[PDB]
Amino acid sequence: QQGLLATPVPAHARHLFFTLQSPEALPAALDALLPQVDGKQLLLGVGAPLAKALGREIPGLRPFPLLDAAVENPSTQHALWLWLRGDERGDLLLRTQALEQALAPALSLADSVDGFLHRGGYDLTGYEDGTENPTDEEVVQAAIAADGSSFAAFQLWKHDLQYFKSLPQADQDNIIGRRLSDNEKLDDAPASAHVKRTAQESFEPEAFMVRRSVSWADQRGAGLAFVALGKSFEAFEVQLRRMSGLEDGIIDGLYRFSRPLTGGYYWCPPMSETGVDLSPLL
Amino acid sequence: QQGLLATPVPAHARHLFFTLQSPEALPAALDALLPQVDGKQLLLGVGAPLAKALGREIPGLRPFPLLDAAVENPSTQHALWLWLRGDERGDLLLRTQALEQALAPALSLADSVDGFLHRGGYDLTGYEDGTENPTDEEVVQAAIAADGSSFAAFQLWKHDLQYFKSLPQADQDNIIGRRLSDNEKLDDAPASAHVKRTAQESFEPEAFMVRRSVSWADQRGAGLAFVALGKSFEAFEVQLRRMSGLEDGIIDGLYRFSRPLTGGYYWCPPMSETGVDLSPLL
Amino acid sequence: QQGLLATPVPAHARHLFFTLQSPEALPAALDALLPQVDGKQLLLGVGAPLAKALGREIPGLRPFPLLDAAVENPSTQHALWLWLRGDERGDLLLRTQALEQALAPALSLADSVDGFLHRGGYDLTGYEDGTENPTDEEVVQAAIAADGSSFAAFQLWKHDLQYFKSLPQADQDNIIGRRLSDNEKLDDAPASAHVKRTAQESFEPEAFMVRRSVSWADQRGAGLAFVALGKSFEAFEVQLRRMSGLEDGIIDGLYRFSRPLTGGYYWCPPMSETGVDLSPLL
Amino acid sequence: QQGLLATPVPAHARHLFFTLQSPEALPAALDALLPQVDGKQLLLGVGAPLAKALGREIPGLRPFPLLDAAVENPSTQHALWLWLRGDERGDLLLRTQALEQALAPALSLADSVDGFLHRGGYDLTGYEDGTENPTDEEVVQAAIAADGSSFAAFQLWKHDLQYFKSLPQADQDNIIGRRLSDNEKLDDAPASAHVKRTAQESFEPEAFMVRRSVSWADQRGAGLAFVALGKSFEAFEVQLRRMSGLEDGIIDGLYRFSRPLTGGYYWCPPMSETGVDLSPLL
Ligand code: HEM
Ligand code: HEM
Ligand code: HEM
Ligand code: HEM
Repeated sequence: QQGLLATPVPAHARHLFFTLQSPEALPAALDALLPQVDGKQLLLGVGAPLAKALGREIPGLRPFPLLDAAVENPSTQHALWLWLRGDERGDLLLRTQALEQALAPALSLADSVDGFLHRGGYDLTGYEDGTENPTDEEVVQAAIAADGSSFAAFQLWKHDLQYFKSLPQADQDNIIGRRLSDNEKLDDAPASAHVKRTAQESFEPEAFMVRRSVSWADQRGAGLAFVALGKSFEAFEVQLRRMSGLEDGIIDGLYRFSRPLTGGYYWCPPMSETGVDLSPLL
Repeated sequence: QQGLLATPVPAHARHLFFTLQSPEALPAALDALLPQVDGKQLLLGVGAPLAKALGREIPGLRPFPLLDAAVENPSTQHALWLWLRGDERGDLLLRTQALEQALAPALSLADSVDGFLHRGGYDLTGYEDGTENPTDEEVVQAAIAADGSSFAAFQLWKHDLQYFKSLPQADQDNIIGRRLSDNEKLDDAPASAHVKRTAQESFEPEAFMVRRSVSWADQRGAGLAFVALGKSFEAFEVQLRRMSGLEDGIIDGLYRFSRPLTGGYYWCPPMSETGVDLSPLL
Repeated sequence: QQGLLATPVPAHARHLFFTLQSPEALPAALDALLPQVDGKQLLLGVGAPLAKALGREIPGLRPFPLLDAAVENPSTQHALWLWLRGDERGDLLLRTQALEQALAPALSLADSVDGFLHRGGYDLTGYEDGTENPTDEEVVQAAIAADGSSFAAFQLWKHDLQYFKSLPQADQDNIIGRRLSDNEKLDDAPASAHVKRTAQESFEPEAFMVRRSVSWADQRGAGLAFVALGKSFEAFEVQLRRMSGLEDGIIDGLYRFSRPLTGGYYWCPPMSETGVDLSPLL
Repeated sequence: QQGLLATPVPAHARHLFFTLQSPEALPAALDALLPQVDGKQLLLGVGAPLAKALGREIPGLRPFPLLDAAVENPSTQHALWLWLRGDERGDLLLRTQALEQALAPALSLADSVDGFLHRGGYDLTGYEDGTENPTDEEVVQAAIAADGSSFAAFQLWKHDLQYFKSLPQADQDNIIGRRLSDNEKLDDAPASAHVKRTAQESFEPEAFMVRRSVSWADQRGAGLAFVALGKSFEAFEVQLRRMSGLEDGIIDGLYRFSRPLTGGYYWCPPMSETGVDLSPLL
């Protein structure tokens, strides 16, 4: 298993997404990338088109779903995902440039996210995200599968901070479901509150998930880079359909000030005694 | 019917895409937008989430499909599409700013494309696109349905012009399927050639489509804003699955230098005697 | 003389600015650029640092001035200026990419402007700019010097169209100095009106200038790409100091909704019988 | 005196630059800005156009100079400079948005720089900048004037890291003047080496300066946000003219891979017992 759960998470992150355009050059790119995948500073996630391009099908791996709902959750599935973690923001910028060159011409950089951990684990709106994460011994049970693989879901949410912060504090709390002044759950908030929509125990058959989100800021705006780890995509997909109003006509309140710009499913390979284990994909 | 087929197409275009975030303000936005939808200078297309948000389901309208293939065709379905056509590039920039304000706060601008018709109907690579479009009397038959509605598919393709133009002229012709020097079909080009993949008569049960694409240039790069009109999405979707290698393991050659950045299905409402006919959606 | 005065001006323009960073490669770049400088589709202007890097000083050529005033006129002097004119917007985008490669590594692209002529010669605010340009036989007298050279001043003004158009029509007319409804001069507009500040006959010793501005739109916003030709920079510099409030404490009204982002002086070489004449610079 | 010299410098910075466009609203903006200027987390610097707009002239304050040289040092003088320092990158992004709103409509944001201290005080090229800064007791003598004011010079340098790092390590060391492997001065490096050009003791009449630069990364690229404090601009201006080749025809080697994009002079007001002292400007 990689270090998708190590605490504390470094102060900065960098999410890279690549499109496979020259498959004949892929062996040369993998021979220079895999010796660097340590699982702690550089994490790897295989996307559905990369498995499909190699003809081998990975169990549980599939593209980001298409949700015919009243809210827009885009499916921007890419072939490869590189998760860079580190305290030095400049070192992550230098390494992503080195990774971008070593992967060409097989993989072209399709998306990049300059992430940072805001106030140890707070969203830019001030609300502490990650409060209801499973305990340190429940995390491995909920995020890791049998082989040691994890199935991660990424979503780049763009916030309208000027609009959300202009609303009264009661309206902001009813959207999140928690008080900003003390992080206490509003037990009588509307069912459209985010914590009401995503109450992990409210889903009768489904289980929990391990979130590893960070904040971001670009020319595209700012918001939260949502990361959800789990032994399968079932925990995340039942949540997103619940938030989108598919389980019942109630739409999550987050969609009033924030909307996801990207979305993808990526299978995180296990860590063997010799680097990252991509043997099932050969 | 709107003016989706009028010839000649103006020298400039502007494609606007909106996300519905404040549905309570939608009646105020529609009362200022619909009197402007003339069908010739301003065209309208309803997206699946907009029909789903109103509870009324439009026959044939559905989100952009998810294609589990070795190539990436993103599904960036939005709620509303505004197609602006005109010869004055500055007038289209002034009008999109006026449309952006009149639609707030019900609809927020999610995507915008500054389009232009390059050399009367040529792609930036120099290849004449639109040669095999149906004749002027076959267009209405292939693009318009029974009621007068059309089902359009939009895709923002980003070109790597520095890479495509660096290849030898024979390699460039084998990717397109036509000679650049005379627009003649290479009858012995690989089946992965774009004209070989999209031979409208090669699809045994399916029909044709009416393309109305234009070129674009942004900070995101440059390429082709692909527009495909038809009486249904069946003509376009069978083409894209063919290009993606789903019908047979042959992937279109366009994916070696170009990749789509967006993708959406939009139902174009008919034109009654009093403006645009959105009666089925009420 | 080049074609800096040809009427009508093409519907699109492209202004390229280069910084000289590898001077040892300059001879290789000039041998591929000068055979293309026709004066009509591709115009050239030498900047002060390029003349200073070659040790030869051109009479009249100097960097864009520094105006210690209450308004900001930046001095973004570059080494080389390429003025591309043409009706096909896509052809100008393809040619600037070819010019960018042929000039490397001697000259790196420092700035680029995608310009268009709005409504034949109107500013995005609707006001017709170029009404008081000298007549077709006075233009050569006011723009061309003895040898056939012209001294051009470039300024990239960024408009706040949302603010200017929100003001009442009387306030907008008092800023420009002309009525928007009929392009008639407001003889009792404040002296801070743009036409009052730039009345070419109000400058007692100075002469006129020939303007060749176009509109632009970028990720930086939109506005006017101001071009002022003349037999010397004296006509333009006395205007800008007048607008900045240096001649008298009255500041031009344009600075309330627009501000220049760049600024540079460039000497346009004459056209001999064999291409562009850069002989004085050798 | 403000906290322009406090050690250690926080891990992140944010430089904001404003243009005065609505001077009638300036009193309302100052009454909300000055109570926040603490000198440690929020620093303030007055530009020449702001002093000129108020009619009061500050001794020593003048716009960024115009250097007629073979290299381009732009003069992008603005009216107001806000220097935000803090360890939380997200808090600086939230505060710059609050400062941007409280300053409107008097001051519009003209430029913004998201800065970070790379590896405690290293440039993105790996070279330790700030080694030859004056000692902790020489800093106040070299940076602070009689009243407690400081005169700062800002320059946004954009690096070509892909080009500088492609050169051999000996070429990179000859440009900087120090070995990358041990930060030791190359006593026989060319006079065009940056440390050879900027040897603080080589300037016979002039003194030293206190640098407080940080690294940056934007859509414009990446590089160093150069900050030079001093009791006057004489120390910095004699350096820049030396680097530009004005003192002798030797041009600094930094201009081969990096070029400044902005440039401005700003007078830092002293700190009285009641906030920032802007009394001379009234
Ligand atoms: C803009 C996007 C998002 C924001 C601002 C956000 C913010 C928050 C906040 C502040 C909390 C409260 C912390 C806690 O109760 O532990 C929370 C809880 C949670 N969120 Fe999100 N979140 C976002 C996206 C998502 C998405 C898309 C999902 C799932 C598809 C998700 C899943 C969860 C879960 C499972 C919880 C735990 C709540 C509980 O167990 O009671 N989050 N989120
Ligand atoms: C970067 C994207 C694209 C480029 C550069 C491009 C370019 C071209 C060119 C140069 C032709 C030859 C003109 C002709 O034979 O009429 C052509 C034909 C055609 N294209 Fe595309 N195209 C693109 C995307 C698409 C897509 C995504 C589809 C369908 C899903 C499509 C459908 C067609 C069809 C139906 C034809 C007619 C070919 C025939 O009937 O023989 N195009 N395209
Ligand atoms: C945002 C920037 C600018 C805008 C929107 C603008 C717009 C206009 C307009 C609408 C006119 C009236 C047309 C006419 O009277 O011929 C005009 C006139 C003129 N402008 Fe500008 N202009 C700008 C910048 C400048 C600058 C910076 C200068 C000189 C330094 C300049 C020089 C002139 C001159 C000489 C005239 C002729 C007025 C006369 O002779 O009565 N323009 N401008
Ligand atoms: C891209 C821009 C720049 C880079 C990468 C850079 C980098 C460096 C480095 C690595 C050093 C060696 C550290 C040391 O000796 O203390 C240095 C020294 C120095 N730099 Fe820069 N610098 C830049 C811009 C400037 C500018 C524009 C100036 C002045 C106008 C300046 C003034 C100095 C001074 C005074 C020293 C001290 C050298 C000595 O006293 O021996 N720097 N710089």
